[PDB]
Amino acid sequence: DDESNAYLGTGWGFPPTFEKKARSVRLVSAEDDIRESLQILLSTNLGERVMQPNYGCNLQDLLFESLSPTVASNIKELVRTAILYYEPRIRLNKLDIQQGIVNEADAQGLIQIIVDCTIISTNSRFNFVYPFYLQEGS
Amino acid sequence: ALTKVKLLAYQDKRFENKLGEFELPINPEQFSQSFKVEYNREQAQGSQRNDPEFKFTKPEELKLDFTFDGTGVVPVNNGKPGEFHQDVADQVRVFLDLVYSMNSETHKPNFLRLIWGDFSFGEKNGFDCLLTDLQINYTLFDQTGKPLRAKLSTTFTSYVEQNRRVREEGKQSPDVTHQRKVKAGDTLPLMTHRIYGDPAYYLQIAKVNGLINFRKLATNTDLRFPPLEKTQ
Amino acid sequence: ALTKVKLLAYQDKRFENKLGEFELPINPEQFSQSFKVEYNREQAQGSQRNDPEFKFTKPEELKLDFTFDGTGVVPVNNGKPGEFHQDVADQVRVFLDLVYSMNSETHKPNFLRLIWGDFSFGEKNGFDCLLTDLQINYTLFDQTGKPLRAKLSTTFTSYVEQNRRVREEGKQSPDVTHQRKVKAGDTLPLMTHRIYGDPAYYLQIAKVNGLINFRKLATNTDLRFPPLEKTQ
Amino acid sequence: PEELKLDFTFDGTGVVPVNNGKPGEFHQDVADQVRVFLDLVYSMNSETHKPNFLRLIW
Amino acid sequence: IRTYPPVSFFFEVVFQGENLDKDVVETRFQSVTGLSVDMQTETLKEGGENRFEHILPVRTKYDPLVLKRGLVNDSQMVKWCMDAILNFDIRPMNLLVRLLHIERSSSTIAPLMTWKVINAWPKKWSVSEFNAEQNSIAVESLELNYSYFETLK
Amino acid sequence: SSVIKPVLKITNEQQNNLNVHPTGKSINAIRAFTGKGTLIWGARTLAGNDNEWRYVSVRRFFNMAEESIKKGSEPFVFEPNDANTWTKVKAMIENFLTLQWRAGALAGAKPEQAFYVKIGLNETMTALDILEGRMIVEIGMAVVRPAEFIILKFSHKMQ
Repeated sequence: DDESNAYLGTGWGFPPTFEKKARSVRLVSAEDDIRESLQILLSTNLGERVMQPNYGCNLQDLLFESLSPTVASNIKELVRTAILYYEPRIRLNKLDIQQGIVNEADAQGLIQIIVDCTIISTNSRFNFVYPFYLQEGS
Repeated sequence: ALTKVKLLAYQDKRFENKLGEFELPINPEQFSQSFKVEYNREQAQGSQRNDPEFKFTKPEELKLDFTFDGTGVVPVNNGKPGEFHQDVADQVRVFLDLVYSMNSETHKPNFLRLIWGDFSFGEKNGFDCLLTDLQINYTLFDQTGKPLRAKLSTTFTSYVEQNRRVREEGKQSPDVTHQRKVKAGDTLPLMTHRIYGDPAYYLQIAKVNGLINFRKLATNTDLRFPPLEKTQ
Repeated sequence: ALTKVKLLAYQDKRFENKLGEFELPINPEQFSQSFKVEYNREQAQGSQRNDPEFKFTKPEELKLDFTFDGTGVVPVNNGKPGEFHQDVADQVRVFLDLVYSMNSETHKPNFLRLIWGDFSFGEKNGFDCLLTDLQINYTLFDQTGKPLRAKLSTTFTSYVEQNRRVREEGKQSPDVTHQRKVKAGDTLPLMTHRIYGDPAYYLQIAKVNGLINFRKLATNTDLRFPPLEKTQ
Repeated sequence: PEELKLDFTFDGTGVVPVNNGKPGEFHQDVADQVRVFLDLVYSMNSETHKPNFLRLIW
Repeated sequence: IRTYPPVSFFFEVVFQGENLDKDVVETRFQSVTGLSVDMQTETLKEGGENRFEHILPVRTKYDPLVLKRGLVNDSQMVKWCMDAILNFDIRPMNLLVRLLHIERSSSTIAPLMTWKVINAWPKKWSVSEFNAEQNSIAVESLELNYSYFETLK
Repeated sequence: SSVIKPVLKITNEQQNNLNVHPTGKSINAIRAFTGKGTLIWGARTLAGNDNEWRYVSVRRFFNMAEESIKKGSEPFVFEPNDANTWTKVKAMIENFLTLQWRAGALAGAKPEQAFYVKIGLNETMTALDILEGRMIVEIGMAVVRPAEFIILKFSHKMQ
């Protein structure tokens, strides 16, 4: 079998869902397999994986601060580095960060970050999808 | 609000373990940045002009000048009334300890990141670097010998790790797999030329996708283009 | 109407697949172009003066300086009232992405073409080139750190493909066939000298054209002059 | 061998007269002059495969 | 055919701007000057021609525009200037300069000459010296940059 | 963008009667070309035989310019009807048109060859209009037009 987008891969969804009438576990693919990937990467801190001390992103280190220019640049650097190292399947376009605006008192306390990405039409040497990576290389 | 230049000092070559930061008391008036590319320039005999070949891109260079002043006429940006800068030696000390001296655990100077608020160097908001040149001039002194003004000139060079460099060069070549959709006006040899640079591979592509008649294509077909074999 | 300088970016070395274009917001005041030829200058001992031999012609060089300004006093040439240039970083970004960074499919920077309206460099209306040198100076900043003025200096070198270079040098030599008409005053040895540089070949030419008496020629005869044999 | 150095100017804004005797005539075309100059002194000759020999006279 | 030349002391200035064209105190000035243009050239010598040299045109330069009034303590124009000067926020404007006369066919006040001044923005602002021993008026002076001026033909 | 194809294929013989027709009701074709894709091929209005309103871009340019001049003129309503206002209105309109000339929308080597503006007593207005509160301005403009056809010709010299 060779379908469309097979080179992008399929995998487990997040969070894990188990069905009982259909005796199976939920599996995602293509673009959904990528979006969910991002949700994991930006919600894990750097020391939380057992033998992978470099996987994660320390965003909560920037809580309890006002959104000055020196904070926005730090957020951007962290997010860009994490995506560069751990998301080879996409291309990042821009990062939009805003504070404020709902109650104009509750709105003051939240920060909003928008991530814009596109999907590359070629494969990548850093993509561990089977069985292409046994030949595509590293 | 006025924003100030900051220098962040790291121990990790992946820029994850921050050691410290230094903030300039007076922003520089200007700075400069330099780029260069290297080509091969050999020429054939009795030939008019040439078509040079690419060799590599060199690291970028950065030049900066600034000043420390402690005579009591430059205000301190902290909001208190009646406050002016009056200590040069402390600033020189922390600066030299942060950017120049050897680290006792790594046996070399620290990795630096330069940030100025909303400034952008390019596709990034900071400059990752190492210090290569520094000069200090002391021009005004107190009656006990302690300095009142210092002028500094610095030269930095660009730094980026191996693992990250090969990922920034996302080399796409006939070393990977391609996928293309057929639209109105497409023909197989022209698509093959546009991917491989040579139409002659068309007969192979038709076999990979199971095409009985390859001179009349349908307009919603997705075709796969495999990589080439590593050595022929 | 005021015309602006344009830089066209191509991926193909034959300049057929256009990738993009960049337009300058302010035209340069001047630019310069440089040429050179190379000769052999060895001399015999005890000789007065010399007659040098030709070796080759070198690629041409081009120098350019220009400015980006975003303080709101330079109008935008779009016809709307009240519009002035106010964004330097965006322009620096698109410029560097177009002319400097590596292409992910070719693994090198793009090919460039420079065009200014009705300007002519010579026998052509554009300059085909590659970037070799670039410097940027930031001289004015906003209170948040974002720049308000940038000055750029660039150096380009000339580029032209092999296949096309040998066609521009339309080498005519005794390696091709010639044809000449006989007019009043012509004689065979003089025509032979004017084509081959040596009258001695005249007896061969008469045999190629079937001339019984070659000392009295008619004035509408078309004569063929074959090339010489490749190695003697 | 001896060396020779020369500098000169082409101007086409319409204030330098043309030395042909007609009233109201001024130089107004730079590109044509650059073209003929470069073709005469710089480009390769298709029959000799090199630039031409020059003679300077004043 | 003219027999008598015009007079210089009857004139007016109009700001075609934010809303300053309807404010009466913004048209009354004690003095206006600076309306002059100059062509800058270079000199080229030709060998063999010893009777004259060639003068070649290079660029065009304009003088700043200078206005003088008695001090007005609350002016929208001065707010515009001080916004440009203190907060580095400039917004150029267009101006008209008029020379006036009396026409009759009873009589009426009408423009005689008009110049358009394009893209003006603040250059300098000053107030005269305060002196305890002199009879004088507080006089303020404004100087402006602009691109060029033209005749409203 | 995001187009697979057109449902019909339109030929040369069929387009011949679509953009030029005795009724003037031109229809603009969408066509596909080899190696190029799907393009819009034609820019005429439903008055395609008219000497002035044949093209879409000229009509839309006139709409834009008229609306911008109207918005520029609005601040002069309720003022006195005399020469001191006519000069201001004239200056405003001429400045707008000069900006339009620099961008390349108007033809001509000099601004005087691209447009004209006129306003005055016994030129555009009579005494009665002035007494009734009316003010009249005359404007003329030369706009650039697009090209649909390219013709090649070859010449030969003997040498």
